[PDB]
Amino acid sequence: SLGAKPFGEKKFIEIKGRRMAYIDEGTGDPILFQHGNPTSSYLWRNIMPHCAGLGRLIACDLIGMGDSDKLDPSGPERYAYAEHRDYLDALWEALDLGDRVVLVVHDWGSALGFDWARRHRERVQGIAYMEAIAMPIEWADFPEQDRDLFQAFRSQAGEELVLQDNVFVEQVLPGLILRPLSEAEMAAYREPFLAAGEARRPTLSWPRQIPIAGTPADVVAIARDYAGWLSESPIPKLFINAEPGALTTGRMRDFCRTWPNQTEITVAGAHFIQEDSPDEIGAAIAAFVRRLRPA
Ligand SMILES: [Br-]
Ligand SMILES: [Br-]
Ligand SMILES: [Mg+2]
Ligand SMILES: [Mg+2]
Ligand SMILES: [Mg+2]
Repeated sequence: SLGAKPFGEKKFIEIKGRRMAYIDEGTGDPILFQHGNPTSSYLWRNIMPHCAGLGRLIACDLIGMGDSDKLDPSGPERYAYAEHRDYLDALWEALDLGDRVVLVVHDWGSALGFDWARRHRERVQGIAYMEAIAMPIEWADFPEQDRDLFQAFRSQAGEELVLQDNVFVEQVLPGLILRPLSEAEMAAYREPFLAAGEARRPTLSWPRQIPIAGTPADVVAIARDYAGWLSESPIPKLFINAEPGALTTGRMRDFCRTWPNQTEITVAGAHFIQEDSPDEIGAAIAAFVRRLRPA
């Protein structure tokens, strides 16, 4: 169902001097849920219950996000993709996941998840994805309604828009959920970014990392790598499509529909679809996991 209550309490692990937070409930092979920008593990709160009894349910908060520690010094060079991967790879190793991991990913969580699967293919039992960064794109592929704002985040205007005005959290997030959020839900997303300044840097560094029109070249190369691999991988996949959707539409959606060994369902939503159709999403992930883990 819908609801504002988190799925569980946060557990903490020390990673490279910083404490990272994650939800970890149940037992069995992992079903790893990874949020993107400007969210946290909270994004999956109404989806994880659907997998009760199917495995160890885990949802990690990326560095500087959710209840994971902020990095200091922080500035324009902090929280780039590579730095996030460095912290997340270490946390996932620390969690002792074994080799039958089912990844459930969204947004930057999909870029990080796809990248890790390419690099640990024998340990991935299945991949469920939605509103993902499935390949490098062009501005023409970006949702029309937010094109100017994302170009502004990528310009020097980004610091005022995000560090001072907190626009990713206050405008983009609610703007890409079809239903109105309650104060408790909005408070849960605002919490890590309440303080003006560098505390909000992760929500500004992330849009500056999207592989668009070949820039930044390093992330474009990384996405090109996992896109090519996923398109040829026999790993079971579940494509949770959205209507109207946002990022995984047009060319990117056509590309994803070519991936092999894939099941598809479509749910109502824009970008943060977990807030609009959690039960339909959770039920399909549960059906997928039951096929992968015949009891
Ligand atoms: Br972003
Ligand atoms: Br570049
Ligand atoms: Mg500490
Ligand atoms: Mg905090
Ligand atoms: Mg389009």
